[PDB]
Amino acid sequence: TSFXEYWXLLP
Amino acid sequence: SQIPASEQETLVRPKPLLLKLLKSVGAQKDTYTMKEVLFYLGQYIMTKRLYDAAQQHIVYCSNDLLGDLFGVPSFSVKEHRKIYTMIYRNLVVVNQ
Repeated sequence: TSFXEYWXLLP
Repeated sequence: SQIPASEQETLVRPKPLLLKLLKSVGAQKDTYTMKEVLFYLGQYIMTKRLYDAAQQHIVYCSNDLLGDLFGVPSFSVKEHRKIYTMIYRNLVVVNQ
């Protein structure tokens, strides 16, 4: 999983 | 003060060091929604290549502006509530 997909779950 | 329509819509004024971080990746204003702050933080981490290339939920930030604001050398993106509390210490809630 990309960092971009992990962070997208915050907002 | 009106209650924000969602948590993401809470209006905030970053404190000076967080504001400096946001401006370093192109932010232009003094007041933001929580959603905007999170997008700019994500952009900061990607442009500075702070994430572990193989295990991309790990961020390394020792002595970076980001590590100074959060008070840690590294953290996991999976720790949602820890990340929110670190961010909250670095801003003030404002009207609307």
